[PDB]
Amino acid sequence: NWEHLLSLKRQGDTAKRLRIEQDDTRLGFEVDYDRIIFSAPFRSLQDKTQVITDFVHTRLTHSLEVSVVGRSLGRMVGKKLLEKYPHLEQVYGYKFNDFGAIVAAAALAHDIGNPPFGHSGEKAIGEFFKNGYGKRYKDSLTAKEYQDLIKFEGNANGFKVLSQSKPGAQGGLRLSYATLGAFMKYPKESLPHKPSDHIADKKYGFFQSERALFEDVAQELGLLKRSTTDDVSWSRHPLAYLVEAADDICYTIIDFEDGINLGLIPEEYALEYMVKLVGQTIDRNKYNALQETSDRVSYLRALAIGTLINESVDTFMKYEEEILAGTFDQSLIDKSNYQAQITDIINLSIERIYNSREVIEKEIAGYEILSTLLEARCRALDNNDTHYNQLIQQLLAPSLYENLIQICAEVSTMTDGKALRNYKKIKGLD
Amino acid sequence: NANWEHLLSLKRQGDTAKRLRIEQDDTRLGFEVDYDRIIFSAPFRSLQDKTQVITDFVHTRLTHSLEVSVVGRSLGRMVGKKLLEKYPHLEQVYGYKFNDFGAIVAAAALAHDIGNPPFGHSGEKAIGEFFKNGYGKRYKDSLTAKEYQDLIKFEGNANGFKVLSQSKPGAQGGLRLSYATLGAFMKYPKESLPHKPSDHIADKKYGFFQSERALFEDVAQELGLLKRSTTDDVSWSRHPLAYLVEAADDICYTIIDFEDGINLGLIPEEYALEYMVKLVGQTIDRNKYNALQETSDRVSYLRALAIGTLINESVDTFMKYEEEILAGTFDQSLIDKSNYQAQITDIINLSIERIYNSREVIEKEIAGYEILSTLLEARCRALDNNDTHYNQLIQQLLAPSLYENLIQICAEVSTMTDGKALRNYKKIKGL
Ligand SMILES: [Mn+2]
Ligand SMILES: [Mn+2]
Repeated sequence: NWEHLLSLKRQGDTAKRLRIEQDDTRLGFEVDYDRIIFSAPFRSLQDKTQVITDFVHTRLTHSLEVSVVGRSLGRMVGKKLLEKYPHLEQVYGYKFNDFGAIVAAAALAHDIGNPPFGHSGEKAIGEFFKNGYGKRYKDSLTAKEYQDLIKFEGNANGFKVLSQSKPGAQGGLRLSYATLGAFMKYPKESLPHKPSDHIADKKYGFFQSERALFEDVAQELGLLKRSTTDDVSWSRHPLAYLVEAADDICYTIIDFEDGINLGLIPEEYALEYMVKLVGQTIDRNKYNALQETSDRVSYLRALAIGTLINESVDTFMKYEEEILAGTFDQSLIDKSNYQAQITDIINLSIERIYNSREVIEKEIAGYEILSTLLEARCRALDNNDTHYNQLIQQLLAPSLYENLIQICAEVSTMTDGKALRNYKKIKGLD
Repeated sequence: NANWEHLLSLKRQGDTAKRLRIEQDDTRLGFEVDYDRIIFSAPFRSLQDKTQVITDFVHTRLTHSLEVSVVGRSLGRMVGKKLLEKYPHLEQVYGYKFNDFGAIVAAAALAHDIGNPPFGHSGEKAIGEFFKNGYGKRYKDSLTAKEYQDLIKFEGNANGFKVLSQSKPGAQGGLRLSYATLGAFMKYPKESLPHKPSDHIADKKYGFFQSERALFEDVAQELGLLKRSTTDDVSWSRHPLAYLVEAADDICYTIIDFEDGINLGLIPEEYALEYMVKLVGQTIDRNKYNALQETSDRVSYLRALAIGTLINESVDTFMKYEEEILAGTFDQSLIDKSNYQAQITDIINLSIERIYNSREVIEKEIAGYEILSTLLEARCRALDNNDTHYNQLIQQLLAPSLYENLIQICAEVSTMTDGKALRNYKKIKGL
């Protein structure tokens, strides 16, 4: 039921929270958004770079733009869901802005747990425990606990960041269970690894240390079981599809916009790649009167995102029943009529942005930086008596699995600067 | 009308007797020795640390000068062989050989950038701006109209001529290049005034400072260059070989600026074949081109071919208008008559839009104005009050007739490496 998928429950609650009795000015889904804005992990995205270190393409702005596109998807789908299921409003008190707030909040947080240097940074963490120093702990861990480490996922670390208990602060940000369900693109544990080619099975979404929490979330939401073994898996909260579409749309279109502004993509290619996405709404005469490259391409970007938002709303509603029953197999953007153009855009970005010498140089440097910090923390964990390892603990961080996963969580959330600075000190270089 | 027997003079400054070509040792031929004198000279060596517009560390003025001198040697060899067919007595009676023309063009071309200030034509303009509106405006009423014009329109070509010929104690005549080489060096045989008397390319700039006028008068008289004016404002018709030095330079900066910009990313690689297909298609091996897997290899194949095409045509243009050049009645450059002027123009235009107006280049030239002004001001203030403790410090640091002093300060600031210039500038400024 959509009634259960829209849970306002917060972790530790002993009583049901009913939608009809909420204060409109203090609606739990919108409180969630505010809690994220003011959280220290979201603020740290100011000093985190998406791919190009130009200092004006942060992960903060990306997260903001994804949440704006999310609220728009949530509002429009919300309005149509309330027309399809009128009891949801007339009896339970839901409003279309509710679905915008849930999608907006989970999208705002989607990037929050990811390590620096993108996918290279996840792979360096994993390689540290698969083949580097962290190999030694394998025999002291369960198969799923070790799999958390060798296949470290920033999505799962995001879930940990949002919900981690600390003294005086149990339950992290304590977001609504609907918001956490809309956050979880991959509602499975680290094993079994990729049991199918379903998008929800391409990674996993929570570490073992958050397993008990997501169990409580999935039971409250009423997510459909995808496993009846001790390897737990569930079908995605419907709104998670909208969070994913917001991110899909922004990375595809805005990465391209960035590449052109940066010079990595010749501006001559702008209209060729965008014409199908914008061709019926573009005011060509206004496009030609624009005098700056950055204005022409942001005009194209707004047209394309508009096109892809309207279509994604319509794809969600064409497949809503399948999504509610956990039988939908793809992403919304996979069903797009512009799939081929989207793929050409993404491939051009891989060729001209992600495989440029500057980006490659950053990732190679990232591997050493993270590998160094992980070894410094893990040796300090093994022999915490020596003077050097007392110092290492005071500089970076003032059960074995709980310890190792916390070290990954902490190295992962370090800003680009502090990582490079602490790495520089450990290696002596300035 | 000029005579090829006098235009090929082996005279060096101060010579008391004539140098006949027949009497030369071919192992120590005057024109070839000119090339070595340049290679080994301090001003040429300093081009190692003098960057062009782009500072990739592998785009130097030494490489440009080298490649211009190579293309120049080819131009002069091929024209030289055709000139000896037309005028056989030059070999039968005077003993000239076609490699002589190759050597003259090659030595003049090699030296053509030797006197330019750093930072391009922006460097020249920073110096002029200094004397036109900066601290150096104060000298206007103590200089002649033409001494002041030398300064406010300071010209790297004219500074070049000074570098090659400047007398010093124990070194009369500078490098003492052959007069034929000095004649081919001089793309603009005129004084600083009058400014742009005509639209001829030879009238666009000027070629020698007042301090060097008497010197070029000697060169022009010996070569027998044709007097283009006798109004007390001296100018001559260009030595014919000067058109080839110019053509070699024109060819290289047109094609190799394009290549460089493609390699640096500033010009999409697609434009390479698009602007160059007319210039290469009669000579390109398509099979070879489509096998080359690296962009740098493809565009340098195209560049080698485009340059070959333009050398061959430039030789033809010279030989066609040879009699008009000898009469001083040829009004254009060799490249202005090329049948690829449409293609050359589009190349030059794209290079300007994507390279010369790129943000990196604009930035380097703006900082150059500040670096050159600061050095010129420290030098001129030290000249004006040599008595203060500071100006005596400045004198020990930067340099251990009023017009001669000012032009020498200009020559010295202009010939500084980018390293010494920036380091000395930073020192003056406390950085
Ligand atoms: Mn994202
Ligand atoms: Mn040149």
